[PDB]
Amino acid sequence: MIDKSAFVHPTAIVEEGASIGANAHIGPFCIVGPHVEIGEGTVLKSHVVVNGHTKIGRDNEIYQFASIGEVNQDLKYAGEPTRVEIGDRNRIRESVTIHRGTVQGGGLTKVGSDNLLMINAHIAHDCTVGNRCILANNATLAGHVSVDDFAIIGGMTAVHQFCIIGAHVMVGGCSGVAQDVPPYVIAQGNHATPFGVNIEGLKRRGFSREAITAIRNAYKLIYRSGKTLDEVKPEIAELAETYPEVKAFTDFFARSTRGLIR
Amino acid sequence: MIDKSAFVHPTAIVEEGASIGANAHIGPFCIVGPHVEIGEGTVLKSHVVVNGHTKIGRDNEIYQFASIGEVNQDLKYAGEPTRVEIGDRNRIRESVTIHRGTVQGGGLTKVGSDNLLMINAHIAHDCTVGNRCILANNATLAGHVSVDDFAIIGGMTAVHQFCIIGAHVMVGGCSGVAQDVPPYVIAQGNHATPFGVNIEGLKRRGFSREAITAIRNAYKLIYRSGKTLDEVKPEIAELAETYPEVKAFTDFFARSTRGLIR
Amino acid sequence: MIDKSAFVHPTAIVEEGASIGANAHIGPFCIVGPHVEIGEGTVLKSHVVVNGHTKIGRDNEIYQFASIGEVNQDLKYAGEPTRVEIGDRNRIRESVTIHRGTVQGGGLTKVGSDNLLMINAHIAHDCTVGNRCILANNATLAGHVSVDDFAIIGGMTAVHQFCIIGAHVMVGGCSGVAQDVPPYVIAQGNHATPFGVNIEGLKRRGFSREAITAIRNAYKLIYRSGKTLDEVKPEIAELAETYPEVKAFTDFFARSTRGLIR
Repeated sequence: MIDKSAFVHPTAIVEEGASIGANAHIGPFCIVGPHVEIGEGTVLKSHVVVNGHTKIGRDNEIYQFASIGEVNQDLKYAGEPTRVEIGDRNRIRESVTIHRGTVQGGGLTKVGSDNLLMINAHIAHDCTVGNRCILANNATLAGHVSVDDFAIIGGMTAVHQFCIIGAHVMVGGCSGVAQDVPPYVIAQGNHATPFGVNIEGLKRRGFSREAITAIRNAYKLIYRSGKTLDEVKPEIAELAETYPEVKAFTDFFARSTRGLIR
Repeated sequence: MIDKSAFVHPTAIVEEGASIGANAHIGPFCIVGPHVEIGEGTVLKSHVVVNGHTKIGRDNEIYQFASIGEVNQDLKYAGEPTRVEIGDRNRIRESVTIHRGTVQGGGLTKVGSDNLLMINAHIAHDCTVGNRCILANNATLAGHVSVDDFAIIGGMTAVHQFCIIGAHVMVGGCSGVAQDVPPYVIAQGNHATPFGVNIEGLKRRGFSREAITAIRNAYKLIYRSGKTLDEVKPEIAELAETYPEVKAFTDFFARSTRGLIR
Repeated sequence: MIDKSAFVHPTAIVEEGASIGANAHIGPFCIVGPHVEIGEGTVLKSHVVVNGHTKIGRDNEIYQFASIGEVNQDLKYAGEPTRVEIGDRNRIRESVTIHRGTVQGGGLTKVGSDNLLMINAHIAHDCTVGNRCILANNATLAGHVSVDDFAIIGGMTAVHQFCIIGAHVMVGGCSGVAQDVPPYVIAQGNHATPFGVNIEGLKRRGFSREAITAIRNAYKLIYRSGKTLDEVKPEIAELAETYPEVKAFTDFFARSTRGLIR
């Protein structure tokens, strides 16, 4: 159904079943599918396409030429009624693409809130994206990719399917990411390599000097110890008992699959 | 002319002379030129632009924001009535671009069948593309480029004008291709380099173990012999007399211009 | 106001206050804001978006899916009425983006004349672009970037905010530019490096053999002398007294901030 308070540009095409929230705004030449759900105060500038089984939050801003809920580029996919969930307060820039999941992958492509998806940024089937993230121009995510909170991805950067990107992480741009990227680190180059701890961000974010240091130590333990993960894991765990920020490493390790970057 | 069985969204703009096949489908806000020819069962999702002297097959699927038959970015080009031919069963993704040829280059940009042109993939004036190919996200082809059957091109990969890309070849992605790429090989890096034989594909494709080996030998002959091409050519030719898959090398060599990758 | 001689496609949406020049051409499904000013003989193919406080010259050609005057991706920006000025005779290709400036940056994004902005090329808030330039496919400019006359930028090339790009310069493509790029040079690679003097262009442009040589010497002085800039500056200045083409180095140095490439 559609809100009396909602604005629908005469030129737009809303399909029957499409549910549109109050005070939302649908600009010219947009197309909204019958299974779409657009939250309050959300805006579709114009020439936007929203289809599939898509759920979109409130106060989102979506620019022209974006294509959301679209069918994916998987060859196995065949019209199965997969989904897309998008949080609130996102800013989705021109030409951005967000594809519906695969039953195989789990049928769901998810995007959190308060994120910034720059131009031509691409989100593949079955990804998962947190909050307060930033994906720069042309950044491209492969299928099954997971990006965590506060993560920032350099433009023209490619993330390889199944990879995980830690919270507070910083990815160069003009980079290629093939293994998992642990929290708080900065990565770089074609085949990213760790450059250390994203201090600046931790700073800007409110982290204590102690955590920031605790964090720094963990990194060392990891990349500098010369020990194998299997040997450090515990060391970190311990540390996490005093410094909570560290537990992040742990949880992450528990998800890592492509192993980490080096 | 237009098929009574063909669907034309009221919002679309079909120009007089535009010939549209049976059961084709033209979505909202599309524009089809007067010299366009769209085959049976072909679909234009919406917000699509087809112009120029363009011939499009059947059962093709073309997504929003694609621009086909468009005029090219050559500075010498001046409105000459050049062409574009597209086969059948292709899947042309959002924001893809396919430009009309140059009289100089030969006036024709051609695309085969059953290909997969991912997002923002770009096909320049005068290219030639086979069948069952895949061009990934942001892949960009320069003018006069030739891509052969079963070829696969990594996303964010650039191919340099006049280059040739062998059948069954695999190109990395985040790569730059400046010389010709012989059949069955895998290439990689900014200034691609051979990595060997795309075994996996040959496997998946039905190639015999013998051909696959014959192929493997030819590669060696090429890159490992330490002989100059002029010296190996014959060796290969011979081999091709027993293993037909090999003749591919030959034909290729007969087209190579930028010389090969190393 | 709008010219009786101007063509406005019924489907387009021109806002009240939008001033459109004589003999201009506004294609289907375009949107022109109330503060837009489009010069004589300028063309908007279709599905184009022009908004903000934008001033556009004459005889410009703008292709579908371009987005001009759009609001920028700066997080500090908040709806301040910043501007965009575009010269004449430009050719702005599909999916190009040109964003409005920031009050902070100076509130103005400017583009000269006779330039060629290829597909998906991106111009950030507060940039400055000269004349007769070329930005290739996917080329992306960061904020506060300055590109000078005759400059040419390789596709898939990224320029870092605050950088300056000399006149007659040539940038590789699949490159990353982080420091200023002096006039007449060729740059390349991920983290561009000087390759020498763009002789070919100087040739094609009409430069004398003497200037071309004078130029060549200056380069040497710079990169080969092994002296520090502070020590060469004067040497060059002097030289500029006889060879005017050289003064370019000087002026440039006077703007350089990120220092130069090496």
